[PDB]
Amino acid sequence: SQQVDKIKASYPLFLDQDYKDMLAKKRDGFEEKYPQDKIDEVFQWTTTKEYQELNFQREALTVNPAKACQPLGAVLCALGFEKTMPYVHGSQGCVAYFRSYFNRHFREPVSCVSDSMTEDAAVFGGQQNMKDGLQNCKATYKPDMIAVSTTCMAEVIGDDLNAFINNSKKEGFIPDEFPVPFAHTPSFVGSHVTGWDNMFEGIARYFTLKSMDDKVVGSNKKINIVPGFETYLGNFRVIKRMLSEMGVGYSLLSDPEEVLDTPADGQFRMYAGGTTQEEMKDAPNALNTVLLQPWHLEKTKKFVEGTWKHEVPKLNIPMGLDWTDEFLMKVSEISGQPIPASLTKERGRLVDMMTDSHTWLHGKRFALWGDPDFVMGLVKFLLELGCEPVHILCHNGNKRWKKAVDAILAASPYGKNATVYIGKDLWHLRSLVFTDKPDFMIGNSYGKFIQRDTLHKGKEFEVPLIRIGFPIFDRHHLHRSTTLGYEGAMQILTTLVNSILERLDEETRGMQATDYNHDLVR
Amino acid sequence: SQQVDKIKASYPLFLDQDYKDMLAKKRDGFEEKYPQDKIDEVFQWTTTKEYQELNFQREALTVNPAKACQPLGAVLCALGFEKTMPYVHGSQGCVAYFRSYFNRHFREPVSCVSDSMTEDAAVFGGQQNMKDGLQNCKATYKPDMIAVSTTCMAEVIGDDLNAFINNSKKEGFIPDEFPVPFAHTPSFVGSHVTGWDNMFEGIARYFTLKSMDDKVVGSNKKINIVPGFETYLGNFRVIKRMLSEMGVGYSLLSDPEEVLDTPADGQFRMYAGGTTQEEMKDAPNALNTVLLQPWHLEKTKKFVEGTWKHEVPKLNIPMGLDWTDEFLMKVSEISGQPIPASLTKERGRLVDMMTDSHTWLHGKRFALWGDPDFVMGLVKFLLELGCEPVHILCHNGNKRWKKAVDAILAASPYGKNATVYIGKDLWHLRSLVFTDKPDFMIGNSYGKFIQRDTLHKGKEFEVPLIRIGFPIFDRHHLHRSTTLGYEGAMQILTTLVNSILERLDEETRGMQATDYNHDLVR
Amino acid sequence: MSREEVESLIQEVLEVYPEKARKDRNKHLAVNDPAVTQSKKCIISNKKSQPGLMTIRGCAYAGSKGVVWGPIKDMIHISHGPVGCGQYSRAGRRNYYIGTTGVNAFVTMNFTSDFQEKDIVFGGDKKLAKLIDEVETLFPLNKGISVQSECPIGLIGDDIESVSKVKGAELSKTIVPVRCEGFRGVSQSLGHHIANDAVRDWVLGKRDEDTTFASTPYDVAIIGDYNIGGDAWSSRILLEEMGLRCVAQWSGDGSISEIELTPKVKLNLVHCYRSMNYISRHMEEKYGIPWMEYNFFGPTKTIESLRAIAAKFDESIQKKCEEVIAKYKPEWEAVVAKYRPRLEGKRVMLYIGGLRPRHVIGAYEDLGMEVVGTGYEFAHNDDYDRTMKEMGDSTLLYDDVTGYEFEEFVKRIKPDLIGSGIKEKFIFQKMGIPFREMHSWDYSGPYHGFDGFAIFARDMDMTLNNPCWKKLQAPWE
Amino acid sequence: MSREEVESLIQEVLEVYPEKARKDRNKHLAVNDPAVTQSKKCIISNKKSQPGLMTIRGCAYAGSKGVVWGPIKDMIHISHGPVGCGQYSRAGRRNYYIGTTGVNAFVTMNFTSDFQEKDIVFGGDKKLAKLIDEVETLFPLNKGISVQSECPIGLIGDDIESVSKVKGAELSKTIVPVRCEGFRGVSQSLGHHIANDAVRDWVLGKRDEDTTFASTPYDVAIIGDYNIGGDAWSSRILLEEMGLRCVAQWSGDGSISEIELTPKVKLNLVHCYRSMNYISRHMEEKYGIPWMEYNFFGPTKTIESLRAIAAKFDESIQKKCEEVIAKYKPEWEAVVAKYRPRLEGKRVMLYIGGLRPRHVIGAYEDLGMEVVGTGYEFAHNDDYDRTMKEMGDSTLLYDDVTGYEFEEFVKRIKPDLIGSGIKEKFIFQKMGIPFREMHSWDYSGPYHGFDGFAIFARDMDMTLNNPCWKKLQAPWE
Ligand code: CLF
Ligand code: CLF
Ligand SMILES: [Ca+2]
Ligand SMILES: [Ca+2]
Repeated sequence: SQQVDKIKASYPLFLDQDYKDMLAKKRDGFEEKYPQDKIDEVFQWTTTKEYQELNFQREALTVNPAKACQPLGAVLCALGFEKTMPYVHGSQGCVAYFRSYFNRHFREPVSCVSDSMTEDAAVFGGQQNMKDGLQNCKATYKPDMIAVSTTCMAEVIGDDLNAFINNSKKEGFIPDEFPVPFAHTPSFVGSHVTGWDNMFEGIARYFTLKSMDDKVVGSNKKINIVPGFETYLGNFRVIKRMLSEMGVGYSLLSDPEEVLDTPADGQFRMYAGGTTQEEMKDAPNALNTVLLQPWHLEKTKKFVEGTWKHEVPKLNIPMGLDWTDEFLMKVSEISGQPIPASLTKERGRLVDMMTDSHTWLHGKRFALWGDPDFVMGLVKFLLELGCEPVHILCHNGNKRWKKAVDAILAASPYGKNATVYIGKDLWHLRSLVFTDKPDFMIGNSYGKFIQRDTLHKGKEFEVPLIRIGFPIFDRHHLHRSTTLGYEGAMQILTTLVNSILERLDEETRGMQATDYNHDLVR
Repeated sequence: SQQVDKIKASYPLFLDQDYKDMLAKKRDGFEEKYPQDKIDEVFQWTTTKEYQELNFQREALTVNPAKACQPLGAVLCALGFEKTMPYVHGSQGCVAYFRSYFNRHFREPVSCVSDSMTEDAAVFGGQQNMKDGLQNCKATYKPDMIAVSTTCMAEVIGDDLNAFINNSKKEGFIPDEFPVPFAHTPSFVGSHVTGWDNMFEGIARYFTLKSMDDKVVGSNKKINIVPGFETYLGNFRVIKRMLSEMGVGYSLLSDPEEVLDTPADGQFRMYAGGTTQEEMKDAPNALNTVLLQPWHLEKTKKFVEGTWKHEVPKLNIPMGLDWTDEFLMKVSEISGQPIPASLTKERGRLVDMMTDSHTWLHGKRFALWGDPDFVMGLVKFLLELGCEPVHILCHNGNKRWKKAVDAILAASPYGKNATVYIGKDLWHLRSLVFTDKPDFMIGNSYGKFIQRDTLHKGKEFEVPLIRIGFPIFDRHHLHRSTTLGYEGAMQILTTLVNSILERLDEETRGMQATDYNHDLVR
Repeated sequence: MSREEVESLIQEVLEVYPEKARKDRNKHLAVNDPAVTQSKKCIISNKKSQPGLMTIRGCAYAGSKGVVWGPIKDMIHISHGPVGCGQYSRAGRRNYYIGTTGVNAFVTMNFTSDFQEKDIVFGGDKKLAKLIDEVETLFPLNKGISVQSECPIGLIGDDIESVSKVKGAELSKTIVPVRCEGFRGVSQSLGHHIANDAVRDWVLGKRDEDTTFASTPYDVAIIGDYNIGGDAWSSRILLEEMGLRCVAQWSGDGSISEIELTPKVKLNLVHCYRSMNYISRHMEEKYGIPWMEYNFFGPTKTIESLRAIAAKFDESIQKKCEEVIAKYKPEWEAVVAKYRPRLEGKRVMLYIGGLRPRHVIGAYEDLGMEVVGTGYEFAHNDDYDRTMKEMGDSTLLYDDVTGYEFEEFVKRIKPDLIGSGIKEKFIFQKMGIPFREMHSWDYSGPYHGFDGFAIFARDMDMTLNNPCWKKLQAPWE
Repeated sequence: MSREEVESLIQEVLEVYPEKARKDRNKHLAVNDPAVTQSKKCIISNKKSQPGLMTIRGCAYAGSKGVVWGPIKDMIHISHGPVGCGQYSRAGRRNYYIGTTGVNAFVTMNFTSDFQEKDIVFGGDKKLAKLIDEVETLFPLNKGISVQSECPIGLIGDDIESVSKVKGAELSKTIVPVRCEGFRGVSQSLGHHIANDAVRDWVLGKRDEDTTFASTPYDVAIIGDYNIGGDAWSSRILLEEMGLRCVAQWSGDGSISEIELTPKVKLNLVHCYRSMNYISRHMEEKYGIPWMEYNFFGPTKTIESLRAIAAKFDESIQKKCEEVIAKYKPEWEAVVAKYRPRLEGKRVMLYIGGLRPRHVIGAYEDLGMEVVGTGYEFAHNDDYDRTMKEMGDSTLLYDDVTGYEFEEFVKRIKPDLIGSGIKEKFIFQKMGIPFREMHSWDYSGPYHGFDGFAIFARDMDMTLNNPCWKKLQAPWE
């Protein structure tokens, strides 16, 4: 039933007595469901150390991964170039998913084409798909550039992108000088971040490899900035803002901030802003190139060093106080611009906030996950805040990275109870937050399921999620936030401290029971 | 008892069995406590329509006010001026309270002196207090200006500030030319917002009344902006940002944002930034004066119109979409500057967020309170979002203001179920949120006791608090937020929609009960 | 718009395309004529998508794993292949269920073999057998396992059928191999078919020799309701109120046991024809169970469907039918009285998958709205045959519409509301056209049945009449 | 720093003041000499604050309402006068209690007569009488009312005593008029005295003829513990483990009944001498109850205190005293072993109200810290008498310190840690000096007793040794 003045959606419609009765009847008559006592027994077993040991011996099964496949990252990388259509060679089912994944995180349009290879292409491959695909894309959506990646079907069949694109131009399907950079992006190698690196190095190589003869390091008086896979709009913004405040000439290579935040003003803009072709062509003339996320920009770094001959500085992601300091000092050194009064003040406002908030943060225990650069920056900042990052999970991490993070933990008394996990998933993390319970989780929306699982054991075992990362699907407009620089640190600090105080307010809201500690002032 | 590796503070120390037993014994032995059944009977009664009717018949008793006294506002106004010491003539107990109130909200130093009048001053008055106080303050803290307000002892005994300050100068306690603007700020008239208006009008009179002959309206090609009582740093910042982006010459008259956000860099800065004496002196030369919070700037308005001859436009606080648009268009008309493409895009980004979030906002019911201008801006934006502002409380509101809010409600289908209350307090609001339950409260930290109360009746009756206003004492760094302009609208939209989604997550977190609606994507 | 204008709109839009694509797309765009009962005279469908034109379609894996198998709540479904497919499709579809997730129910979990290069080079069958044992250890209350092939599986010549038979025999567990690799077919559609054939071959026959279940004359199953936002629950309640016994729901909130009991029913009630007609035909062939199509969108269709279903039984059910209709009459009447004045005359364009582009039209008409354009991602001509009579004359039909086409149709037709998917939504909102998600119900619903209609009406109103749509023009432009 | 050096710092700092202020402030700053037991030879206290110098002191209302009366949980305390005082003091002080707020307990609420101009001009006595009726209607389980006068009450010549006596008689209710107007005295201190005299005159004598209370030889009352973050409860627990019966707590978590039962006890245990020596003297004069000062900050003082208190009773209590001390021995030893190596040698400067500036020194010394300056807002010379023996030779004392003086003293002395109030905190954090709130305990605590010492040690360590303090200097300056 419904009452027209107070219509009930699924929640709480299905809590009405008639629906409850119907669902009980369905279960009893036809579901052959395990008895509740046995469900409870098994649940309780999944919370144990014994279960965690079996869980950590997995070799073949992955449950609730914390990574995606290469071409997702290639797509994002391509979107950051002016009037560029991302174009994934292979199966269309992939592109439907890439667009939807990003649509749900950015609450924005996400433009990407496929060339719709079918089973028929197993015989000779997708050369005709490429030929008609490029011609059709160019005519229909009028991009200035098509940046080509691959789905796993095209990789297994072994389609030669380079030859297929060259044959498309030879046969007149697209113009000879129309830019079609490409990268192979096998989903069965690394993760989405690797796809970003591959796509970027493809585009770099496209615009610079054959024209190196007239280039002179430093001649354009700028610094190239390569952001990597980045899903906070605030992160592209804050880098540009800081550099501008310093009077540093710079080129941000892959800049989707405009195309991922177009105004709702009565027209759809398929393209907005982005790195220009003129910027990529001129990039070898910069003083140097800075990689904001070096742990997934290794291929880019080899090309920038080997071909552009830039001496890429050894810089950590600019997250937290120390690493934002180091970034600004490196940029100052390269550019010869001093750090201005405005950033020095912003730095001190962050430090003020840290002094204001340190007592609530101190000794707070966190589980966290994400991509390698993001996770190590968060780990670093947590140590700066006197927090304990006890469970550090990076599903797409590698051994070298883990050694780097282990060193960071070793250089801090706050690292003493921390373990770094690589190749492990959120079902592994679930066990850790039961057996060695932290105060909070810092993670993406997939974390909500671990929070639900912990609450089910009991309120005193619940581990609340703090949503920082990618993807975030169950909150609105957090993709507008910032994690980098002093601004990002301020944002993270504020989010953490207020998560702590919100949970304390919940635990002390009990009239005549726990409300003796329900203080007005904290 | 304590275990040294997991030390317990008050929560949860006092939940140990030995403390529980001891407190039971204290209660039963010596407290002569009302039986629990009787406490539950009375509690339940305080939730009823019958109790509400009695509650709303109060004439003499105020319970949990949502306003403060005039001098608090005078102090905040004063702090907004370059190297200015707020100086409250009268009782020192008052200044200790003002300082700590603002200290707790901004988590910053708050500099303010008293001249420590005692009982003895009821014979003579506090002329000697003023002479030594001005002399002492000037020598010790070396301000460039002392801005004088009053405590209720000084108002009741009838000290003539004007004569006292003149006699101070006549007898050489401070130089004749040293600026000592003043205002009478009786705590028993109006509220803290009245204090702000009184103090600003005083400072404006001080600098302009007697030098009007040489002033020419429009000669400096600026617009004066008067912010009124404003405790969000983001609000001073967004106004200056938008006006700079527009290329509009402006003077922000009372600007405490620097002194309320000094860096923690190894030195204490008692003064920072603020409106200059030059700016105040030259303010009559502006094209016009815009009042951001007209409902507590009525005396300022009479002065600016009557003496400066500015045609102060009829603008609402620039909150939400329509009123930010109106503000920008008026500023464009006065200044002759077009609204630039940056602000046009920002506007479209807020509209985009509105379209993205509208389904979760639609029809959500709010109780809210605050100062009049803030409250009407919040009401306006809530209607723009398709929300229902059902309980609108302004303790310090007046009848004219209420008529203005009633008109705003009458002009929207979303205003149909809304009532505006003036002169009523949070004990009145507590009744309303029991008898006509809204979805949330939007209010200051005092609202957390109403949320506790509602939860005690039951989880299904709990009304979560969404902290927007002043003071906010139980969360950190919220005073850095924005509520004005498109940026402020974005911040509020985001807070609201995510408050709705966080609550929905909590109600749907129950395994095999409500978790059928625990969606990953919202 | 007249037949001549709409034909002229189709020709102007197709002008942008190279000749090959123009010639193809012309065949998938048509001006409705409700006289026509052979859609193959008017439009072609279920063909390959044109490369590079930004189709909205998915793949076979989405149609098998995400649509048919994924919702079965007490089985573990393995996304077999690399990490991508399983991750993007993890809990995107609101196929609601009652269970204890990670313990007796697994729907919103993502189990995967996360293929690495060595699995591609040397094969994944050894990994699959080891994955099955690991599943058995860590998820002991699973009542069965399905293996949902991603693109590489069949490309590299893996034999999941053999692994399924050997491991299934070893553990006495139903382990279903599904060859739904994304390179198969042209869309989600072939995934349906594959997935139905897998149910048939490995699950449905399990109880052919078992005589223990106690049947009644009023036993039905709901076939092709995936319980989006609880749609199947708000259908099932009506069917039981009418005196039927709903033995199974395929596959929303579905269990393997209720799938195994389905061959015991008297009548199969098909909601989604496109996805489940295959198994419905099989069960009529093999068990003699008749099936019928129904529609529970909006009061007109629900009433018509309840009456049609009841007519298959006896007078006691037809009687209870009229009791149900009488019970909800004031409820849906109150919904129409409130919302129809707010929506009357408003014009809608729809684009969805294989059923709802036609099935929801009656619901819109019950609020006085007009569907002026509709189309399907992957429907067949038998779907379009069922559409031409539901749509008005001179309305616009589009099959496998391109992003480009859809934007240009909308710019000309200027509908009051669009109902499509997540890849469309944010485009049209920027254009100032109210948009409702007609897949996920925009995190709302159910929309099925009488209780659904109220929610649907609420939702169309809250979006179409939202104050935000008045604000897209800056008052200085 | 040497005695000569500290003397020269005092003289440098005073160079800034006009002659009148300079001459005054010279009398309120001293270099400690622990030999000296008459502090009136070395420092002046409890005088008026010099105008314009940014004293940290509050008023008599804060001393009465905020401090003595406010914590009494089952009475309603009216802030009588305009709205400000009751609003700024609302829930600012962490005087913890068990109760059902708004129903039987009222501590964190703000009841006010919210004077308007008509109340100033024509008087508030009629309003007070109406307020009292309204309180009785809406808060029926209140067990009494206090009227806490703000500045205007006495100035306009209202007669709250009359209203209290007439309404008290009419309603058979304890209504306590308190003349704690902020213009009285020079600080919080006179407000204590006034508040004590109000307890004496209107509450304490109520059971003078009542012989029904079942007294025992071991009955004590905790006098002057306001239960900041639970401080009184972590004191009470130890007293009762020693075999004592804590009949009353004045006034943290205090009830009106336990105040009225206090004349029935055997011994009054005074923590805060400054605020409640007046009522303690009175109870010895009238009831013959002895009182003694004690200190429960840190293990050394707590053990000494437990042993001194037990020595007042018999062998049974002295025996339980040693049992308690043996029980907690391992716990505070473990705290010391963990935190003293982290804090040893660190130098602290304190500025607080009327007791803690000397009472916490022992606790600091139990962690190997040195208190190198201390002072008080509103202490009398009898407090300084008790201080000079507790501080080291050549340490800095300051009475009613100015903002300016405190800053300049800190710049020269460079303590490792400062413990003071909220008006001080953010100044010192900016200067890069670790700061702990020693009124509110920085929202932490309790700090009293053995359980309190663990938290105290945790707290000094987490702040003094926090990583943030190394970060104030940008690496490029
Ligand atoms: S058609 Fe094929 S089955 Fe369909 S969804 Fe596409 S892969 Fe999967 Fe792709 S998203 Fe990445 S590139 Fe492979 S792992 Fe998967
Ligand atoms: S010493 Fe006096 S009693 Fe003490 S606190 Fe001051 S008034 Fe109060 Fe003041 S804060 Fe405002 S101006 Fe009056 S209402 Fe009150
Ligand atoms: Ca958007
Ligand atoms: Ca601060």
